[PDB]
Amino acid sequence: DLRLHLLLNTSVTCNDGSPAGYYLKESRGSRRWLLFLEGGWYCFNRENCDSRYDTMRRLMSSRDWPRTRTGTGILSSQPEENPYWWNANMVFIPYCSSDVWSGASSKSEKNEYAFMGALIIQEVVRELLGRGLSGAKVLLLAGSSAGGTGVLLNVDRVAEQLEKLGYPAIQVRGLADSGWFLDNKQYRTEAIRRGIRYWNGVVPERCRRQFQEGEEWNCFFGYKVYPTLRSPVFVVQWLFDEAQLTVDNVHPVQEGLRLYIQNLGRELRHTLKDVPASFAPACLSHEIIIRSHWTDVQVKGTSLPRALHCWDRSLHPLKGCPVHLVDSCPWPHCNPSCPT
Ligand SMILES: *[C@@H]1O[C@H](CO)[C@@H](O)[C@H](O)[C@H]1NC(C)=O
Ligand SMILES: O=C(O)COCc1ccccc1
Repeated sequence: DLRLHLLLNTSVTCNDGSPAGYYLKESRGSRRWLLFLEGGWYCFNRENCDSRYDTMRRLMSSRDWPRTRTGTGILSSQPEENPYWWNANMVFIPYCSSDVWSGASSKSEKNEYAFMGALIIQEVVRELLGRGLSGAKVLLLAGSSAGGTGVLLNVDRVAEQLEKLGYPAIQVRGLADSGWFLDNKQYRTEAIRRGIRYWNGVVPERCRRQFQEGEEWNCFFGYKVYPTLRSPVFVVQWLFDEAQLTVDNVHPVQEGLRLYIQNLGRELRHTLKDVPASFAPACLSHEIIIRSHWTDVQVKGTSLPRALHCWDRSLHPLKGCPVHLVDSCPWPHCNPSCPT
Protein backbone atom coordinates (compact mmCIF):
# COMPACT_ATOMS: atom_id res chain seq x y z
CA ASP A 1 0.00 0.00 0.00
CA LEU A 2 1.03 3.54 -0.92
CA ARG A 3 -0.18 6.28 1.44
CA LEU A 4 -1.69 9.61 0.35
CA HIS A 5 0.00 12.94 1.03
CA LEU A 6 -1.75 16.14 -0.07
CA LEU A 7 0.69 18.84 -1.15
CA LEU A 8 1.81 21.15 1.64
CA ASN A 9 1.78 24.06 -0.83
CA THR A 10 -2.01 24.24 -1.20
CA SER A 11 -1.74 26.71 -4.13
CA VAL A 12 -0.68 23.81 -6.39
CA THR A 13 -4.11 22.42 -7.20
CA CYS A 14 -6.24 20.02 -9.20
CA ASN A 15 -8.70 21.46 -11.76
CA ASP A 16 -11.28 22.51 -9.15
CA GLY A 17 -8.84 24.16 -6.70
CA SER A 18 -8.53 21.25 -4.26
CA PRO A 19 -4.92 20.35 -3.36
CA ALA A 20 -2.98 17.96 -5.58
CA GLY A 21 -0.98 15.13 -4.02
CA TYR A 22 0.99 11.89 -4.26
CA TYR A 23 0.90 8.32 -2.87
CA LEU A 24 4.17 7.10 -1.30
CA LYS A 25 5.67 3.84 -0.04
CA GLU A 26 9.24 4.24 1.24
CA SER A 27 11.98 1.59 1.03
CA ARG A 28 14.77 2.81 3.29
CA GLY A 29 17.26 0.23 2.03
CA SER A 30 17.08 1.60 -1.54
CA ARG A 31 18.46 4.66 -3.35
CA ARG A 32 16.11 4.15 -6.33
CA TRP A 33 12.96 6.30 -6.69
CA LEU A 34 10.11 5.63 -9.13
CA LEU A 35 7.65 8.50 -9.75
CA PHE A 36 4.69 7.37 -11.89
CA LEU A 37 2.32 9.72 -13.79
CA GLU A 38 -1.27 8.50 -14.19
CA GLY A 39 -3.08 8.96 -17.51
CA GLY A 40 -6.65 9.64 -18.63
CA TRP A 41 -7.08 11.78 -21.82
CA TYR A 42 -7.65 15.57 -21.28
CA CYS A 43 -10.23 18.34 -21.72
CA PHE A 44 -9.85 21.39 -23.96
CA ASN A 45 -12.64 23.98 -23.38
CA ARG A 46 -15.21 25.00 -20.76
CA GLU A 47 -18.03 22.76 -22.01
CA ASN A 48 -15.81 19.70 -22.49
CA CYS A 49 -14.25 20.12 -19.03
CA ASP A 50 -17.69 20.57 -17.39
CA SER A 51 -18.74 17.20 -18.84
CA ARG A 52 -15.57 15.57 -17.46
CA TYR A 53 -16.33 17.09 -14.04
CA ASP A 54 -19.72 15.32 -13.94
CA THR A 55 -18.56 11.78 -14.64
CA MET A 56 -14.74 11.70 -14.25
CA ARG A 57 -14.40 13.86 -11.14
CA ARG A 58 -11.47 11.97 -9.56
CA LEU A 59 -9.47 13.15 -12.63
CA MET A 60 -10.31 16.79 -11.74
CA SER A 61 -10.37 16.93 -7.90
CA SER A 62 -8.83 15.36 -4.77
CA ARG A 63 -11.98 15.67 -2.63
CA ASP A 64 -12.91 11.97 -3.02
CA TRP A 65 -9.45 10.36 -3.14
CA PRO A 66 -8.83 7.31 -0.93
CA ARG A 67 -6.28 7.29 1.87
CA THR A 68 -4.30 4.43 0.26
CA ARG A 69 -3.74 2.63 -3.04
CA THR A 70 -2.18 -0.74 -3.89
CA GLY A 71 1.00 -0.74 -5.97
CA THR A 72 0.71 -3.05 -8.99
CA GLY A 73 2.93 -3.97 -11.92
CA ILE A 74 6.08 -1.82 -11.97
CA LEU A 75 4.73 -0.24 -8.74
CA SER A 76 4.55 -3.61 -6.93
CA SER A 77 6.97 -4.39 -4.08
CA GLN A 78 6.74 -8.18 -4.67
CA PRO A 79 9.66 -9.67 -6.67
CA GLU A 80 7.40 -12.15 -8.44
CA GLU A 81 5.19 -9.34 -9.79
CA ASN A 82 8.01 -6.80 -10.36
CA PRO A 83 11.37 -8.42 -11.22
CA TYR A 84 12.76 -5.01 -12.23
CA TRP A 85 12.50 -2.55 -9.30
CA TRP A 86 10.58 -4.34 -6.50
CA ASN A 87 12.76 -2.80 -3.74
CA ALA A 88 12.47 0.84 -4.94
CA ASN A 89 10.80 3.78 -3.25
CA MET A 90 7.39 3.95 -4.98
CA VAL A 91 5.40 7.12 -5.83
CA PHE A 92 2.06 7.34 -7.70
CA ILE A 93 1.05 10.87 -8.75
CA PRO A 94 -2.70 11.10 -9.57
CA TYR A 95 -3.65 12.92 -12.77
CA CYS A 96 -6.05 15.70 -11.74
CA SER A 97 -5.11 18.53 -14.16
CA SER A 98 -6.61 17.31 -17.50
CA ASP A 99 -3.72 18.97 -19.41
CA VAL A 100 -1.39 16.07 -20.40
CA TRP A 101 0.84 17.24 -17.50
CA SER A 102 1.68 20.50 -19.38
CA GLY A 103 -0.22 23.27 -17.58
CA ALA A 104 0.97 26.16 -15.44
CA SER A 105 -2.19 28.24 -14.90
CA SER A 106 -4.15 28.85 -11.69
CA LYS A 107 -7.87 29.25 -11.11
CA SER A 108 -8.76 32.96 -11.04
CA GLU A 109 -11.50 35.47 -11.83
CA LYS A 110 -10.89 34.73 -15.54
CA ASN A 111 -10.37 30.93 -15.29
CA GLU A 112 -13.04 28.46 -14.12
CA TYR A 113 -10.40 25.71 -13.82
CA ALA A 114 -6.74 25.48 -12.85
CA PHE A 115 -4.36 23.61 -15.20
CA MET A 116 -1.21 22.97 -13.15
CA GLY A 117 0.21 19.59 -14.27
CA ALA A 118 3.77 20.82 -14.91
CA LEU A 119 3.78 22.57 -11.51
CA ILE A 120 2.36 19.52 -9.71
CA ILE A 121 5.37 17.45 -10.83
CA GLN A 122 7.83 20.11 -9.67
CA GLU A 123 6.15 20.46 -6.27
CA VAL A 124 6.00 16.69 -5.68
CA VAL A 125 9.75 16.49 -6.40
CA ARG A 126 10.46 19.39 -4.02
CA GLU A 127 8.43 17.93 -1.14
CA LEU A 128 9.98 14.45 -1.61
CA LEU A 129 13.53 15.79 -1.18
CA GLY A 130 12.86 16.08 2.57
CA ARG A 131 11.43 12.54 2.73
CA GLY A 132 14.58 10.82 1.41
CA LEU A 133 14.80 11.74 -2.29
CA SER A 134 17.86 13.88 -1.46
CA GLY A 135 19.81 10.62 -1.05
CA ALA A 136 18.72 9.02 -4.33
CA LYS A 137 21.06 7.70 -7.00
CA VAL A 138 18.37 7.34 -9.72
CA LEU A 139 14.98 9.04 -10.18
CA LEU A 140 12.91 7.25 -12.85
CA LEU A 141 9.99 9.39 -14.03
CA ALA A 142 7.53 6.89 -15.55
CA GLY A 143 3.93 7.14 -16.79
CA SER A 144 1.19 5.58 -18.89
CA SER A 145 -1.03 6.93 -21.72
CA ALA A 146 -1.43 10.71 -21.19
CA GLY A 147 1.10 10.14 -18.38
CA GLY A 148 3.54 8.66 -20.90
CA THR A 149 3.36 11.83 -22.99
CA GLY A 150 3.76 13.70 -19.68
CA VAL A 151 7.13 11.97 -19.17
CA LEU A 152 8.36 13.27 -22.53
CA LEU A 153 7.13 16.80 -21.66
CA ASN A 154 8.65 16.92 -18.14
CA VAL A 155 11.75 14.66 -17.74
CA ASP A 156 14.28 17.35 -18.76
CA ARG A 157 12.63 19.95 -16.51
CA VAL A 158 12.95 17.61 -13.51
CA ALA A 159 16.65 17.12 -14.31
CA GLU A 160 17.16 20.90 -14.52
CA GLN A 161 15.20 21.52 -11.30
CA LEU A 162 17.38 19.11 -9.32
CA GLU A 163 20.58 20.62 -10.74
CA LYS A 164 19.49 24.16 -9.85
CA LEU A 165 18.42 23.05 -6.35
CA GLY A 166 21.90 21.61 -5.73
CA TYR A 167 21.51 17.83 -6.23
CA PRO A 168 23.81 17.00 -9.17
CA ALA A 169 24.36 13.34 -8.16
CA ILE A 170 20.75 12.25 -8.82
CA GLN A 171 20.47 10.66 -12.28
CA VAL A 172 17.09 11.51 -13.84
CA ARG A 173 15.66 9.11 -16.48
CA GLY A 174 12.27 8.65 -18.16
CA LEU A 175 10.00 5.69 -18.99
CA ALA A 176 7.18 6.63 -21.41
CA ASP A 177 4.49 3.90 -21.74
CA SER A 178 1.68 4.14 -24.33
CA GLY A 179 2.24 7.86 -24.98
CA TRP A 180 3.98 7.79 -28.41
CA PHE A 181 1.39 8.90 -31.00
CA LEU A 182 1.29 9.72 -34.72
CA ASP A 183 -0.38 12.85 -36.16
CA ASN A 184 -1.62 10.80 -39.12
CA LYS A 185 -4.65 10.90 -41.41
CA GLN A 186 -7.78 9.17 -40.12
CA TYR A 187 -9.21 6.06 -41.79
CA ARG A 188 -12.58 7.86 -41.99
CA THR A 189 -4.38 17.83 -33.50
CA GLU A 190 -6.98 20.60 -33.51
CA ALA A 191 -8.04 19.70 -29.97
CA ILE A 192 -4.47 19.69 -28.61
CA ARG A 193 -3.76 23.08 -30.20
CA ARG A 194 -6.90 24.50 -28.58
CA GLY A 195 -6.09 22.75 -25.30
CA ILE A 196 -2.60 24.27 -25.10
CA ARG A 197 -4.06 27.78 -25.36
CA TYR A 198 -6.75 26.98 -22.77
CA TRP A 199 -4.19 25.57 -20.28
CA ASN A 200 -1.24 27.92 -20.82
CA GLY A 201 0.62 24.71 -21.65
CA VAL A 202 4.41 24.46 -21.63
CA VAL A 203 6.71 22.18 -23.66
CA PRO A 204 10.45 21.36 -23.36
CA GLU A 205 12.68 24.32 -24.21
CA ARG A 206 14.73 22.97 -27.14
CA CYS A 207 11.59 21.64 -28.82
CA ARG A 208 9.84 24.98 -28.21
CA ARG A 209 12.73 26.82 -29.89
CA GLN A 210 12.61 24.54 -32.96
CA PHE A 211 8.87 24.81 -33.64
CA GLN A 212 8.32 28.39 -32.32
CA GLU A 213 5.18 30.27 -31.38
CA GLY A 214 1.85 28.77 -32.41
CA GLU A 215 3.45 25.41 -33.26
CA GLU A 216 4.21 24.01 -29.78
CA TRP A 217 1.56 21.29 -30.29
CA ASN A 218 4.23 19.47 -32.34
CA CYS A 219 6.11 18.71 -29.09
CA PHE A 220 3.23 16.47 -27.87
CA PHE A 221 4.20 13.90 -30.54
CA GLY A 222 6.99 11.57 -29.40
CA TYR A 223 8.84 11.27 -32.71
CA LYS A 224 9.24 15.09 -32.79
CA VAL A 225 10.04 15.80 -29.10
CA TYR A 226 12.23 12.74 -28.33
CA PRO A 227 15.29 13.79 -30.42
CA THR A 228 15.46 17.12 -28.52
CA LEU A 229 15.71 15.53 -25.04
CA ARG A 230 18.93 15.19 -23.05
CA SER A 231 17.80 12.72 -20.34
CA PRO A 232 17.80 8.97 -21.14
CA VAL A 233 14.25 7.82 -22.07
CA PHE A 234 12.96 4.25 -22.59
CA VAL A 235 9.86 4.08 -24.87
CA VAL A 236 7.17 1.36 -24.55
CA GLN A 237 4.50 1.43 -27.30
CA TRP A 238 2.17 -1.13 -28.88
CA LEU A 239 2.45 -0.98 -32.67
CA PHE A 240 -1.39 -0.97 -32.82
CA ASP A 241 -2.34 1.09 -29.76
CA GLU A 242 -6.11 1.24 -29.16
CA ALA A 243 -6.12 4.99 -28.40
CA GLN A 244 -4.32 5.64 -31.71
CA LEU A 245 -6.87 3.51 -33.60
CA THR A 246 -9.81 5.21 -31.82
CA VAL A 247 -8.72 8.70 -32.88
CA ASP A 248 -8.08 7.24 -36.36
CA ASN A 249 -11.75 6.06 -36.46
CA VAL A 250 -10.86 2.34 -36.74
CA HIS A 251 -13.06 -0.20 -34.94
CA PRO A 252 -13.76 -9.44 -41.98
CA VAL A 253 -11.23 -6.81 -43.02
CA GLN A 254 -11.25 -5.52 -46.58
CA GLU A 255 -8.26 -4.34 -48.59
CA GLY A 256 -8.44 -0.61 -47.79
CA LEU A 257 -8.48 -1.18 -44.03
CA ARG A 258 -5.84 -3.94 -44.25
CA LEU A 259 -3.46 -1.53 -46.01
CA TYR A 260 -4.26 1.25 -43.50
CA ILE A 261 -3.42 -0.94 -40.48
CA GLN A 262 -0.25 -2.36 -42.04
CA ASN A 263 0.97 1.14 -42.95
CA LEU A 264 0.29 2.33 -39.38
CA GLY A 265 2.46 -0.42 -37.90
CA ARG A 266 5.23 0.28 -40.42
CA GLU A 267 5.18 4.01 -39.63
CA LEU A 268 5.33 3.39 -35.87
CA ARG A 269 8.24 0.97 -36.33
CA HIS A 270 10.06 3.57 -38.49
CA THR A 271 9.77 6.29 -35.80
CA LEU A 272 11.47 3.93 -33.30
CA LYS A 273 14.45 2.99 -35.50
CA ASP A 274 16.72 5.59 -33.82
CA VAL A 275 15.34 5.05 -30.29
CA PRO A 276 17.97 2.77 -28.68
CA ALA A 277 15.92 1.83 -25.58
CA SER A 278 12.45 0.71 -26.67
CA PHE A 279 9.89 -2.12 -26.41
CA ALA A 280 7.28 -2.20 -29.19
CA PRO A 281 5.19 -5.39 -29.55
CA ALA A 282 2.91 -6.08 -32.53
CA CYS A 283 -0.36 -6.10 -30.55
CA LEU A 284 -3.72 -4.34 -30.56
CA SER A 285 -4.04 -3.29 -26.91
CA HIS A 286 -4.85 -0.62 -24.33
CA GLU A 287 -2.91 -2.38 -21.53
CA ILE A 288 -0.30 -0.58 -19.39
CA ILE A 289 2.79 -1.26 -17.23
CA ILE A 290 0.98 -1.00 -13.88
CA ARG A 291 -1.09 -4.10 -14.62
CA SER A 292 -0.20 -7.10 -12.47
CA HIS A 293 0.66 -9.37 -15.44
CA TRP A 294 2.95 -6.87 -17.21
CA THR A 295 5.70 -9.55 -17.07
CA ASP A 296 3.97 -11.75 -19.66
CA VAL A 297 4.69 -10.06 -23.03
CA GLN A 298 7.99 -10.76 -24.83
CA VAL A 299 9.64 -9.39 -27.98
CA LYS A 300 12.26 -11.66 -29.58
CA GLY A 301 12.26 -13.78 -26.40
CA THR A 302 12.85 -10.88 -23.94
CA SER A 303 10.28 -9.48 -21.47
CA LEU A 304 9.91 -5.79 -20.55
CA PRO A 305 11.26 -6.22 -16.97
CA ARG A 306 14.38 -7.83 -18.47
CA ALA A 307 14.81 -5.07 -21.08
CA LEU A 308 14.53 -2.42 -18.34
CA HIS A 309 17.18 -4.25 -16.29
CA CYS A 310 19.44 -4.33 -19.37
CA TRP A 311 18.86 -0.58 -19.77
CA ASP A 312 20.04 -0.05 -16.17
CA ARG A 313 23.22 -2.00 -16.96
CA SER A 314 23.83 0.00 -20.15
CA LEU A 315 23.72 3.25 -18.13
CA HIS A 316 26.52 2.15 -15.78
CA PRO A 317 25.96 -3.57 -26.41
CA LEU A 318 25.59 -6.31 -23.78
CA LYS A 319 25.81 -10.03 -24.49
CA GLY A 320 22.32 -11.50 -24.26
CA CYS A 321 20.83 -8.38 -22.59
CA PRO A 322 19.10 -6.32 -25.31
CA VAL A 323 17.47 -2.91 -24.96
CA HIS A 324 16.07 -2.23 -28.48
CA LEU A 325 13.11 -4.62 -29.02
CA VAL A 326 10.72 -3.71 -31.88
CA ASP A 327 8.55 -6.33 -33.62
CA SER A 328 8.87 -6.57 -37.41
CA CYS A 329 5.77 -8.66 -38.13
CA PRO A 330 3.00 -6.61 -39.76
CA TRP A 331 -0.43 -7.53 -38.21
CA PRO A 332 -1.95 -7.42 -34.68
CA HIS A 333 -1.22 -10.58 -32.64
CA CYS A 334 1.52 -11.85 -34.96
CA ASN A 335 3.46 -11.87 -31.66
CA PRO A 336 2.06 -14.89 -29.75
CA SER A 337 2.61 -13.25 -26.32
CA CYS A 338 0.21 -10.33 -26.90
CA PRO A 339 -2.20 -9.62 -24.02
CA THR A 340 -5.41 -11.64 -24.21
C1 LIG B 1 3.63 27.39 -3.92
O1 LIG B 1 3.52 27.13 -5.32
C2 LIG B 1 3.38 28.31 -6.12
C3 LIG B 1 3.18 27.84 -7.55
O2 LIG B 1 4.25 27.01 -7.98
C4 LIG B 1 4.62 29.18 -5.96
O3 LIG B 1 4.44 30.39 -6.69
C5 LIG B 1 4.85 29.50 -4.49
O4 LIG B 1 6.10 30.16 -4.33
C6 LIG B 1 4.87 28.23 -3.65
N1 LIG B 1 4.99 28.56 -2.24
C7 LIG B 1 6.06 28.23 -1.49
C8 LIG B 1 6.01 28.66 -0.06
O5 LIG B 1 7.01 27.61 -1.96
O1 LIG C 1 -4.50 10.01 -23.68
C1 LIG C 1 -4.59 9.87 -24.93
O2 LIG C 1 -4.69 8.71 -25.43
C2 LIG C 1 -4.63 11.10 -25.85
O3 LIG C 1 -4.54 12.30 -25.14
C3 LIG C 1 -3.23 12.73 -24.80
C4 LIG C 1 -2.44 13.18 -26.04
C5 LIG C 1 -1.08 12.92 -26.11
C6 LIG C 1 -0.34 13.31 -27.22
C7 LIG C 1 -0.95 13.98 -28.26
C8 LIG C 1 -2.31 14.24 -28.20
C9 LIG C 1 -3.05 13.85 -27.09
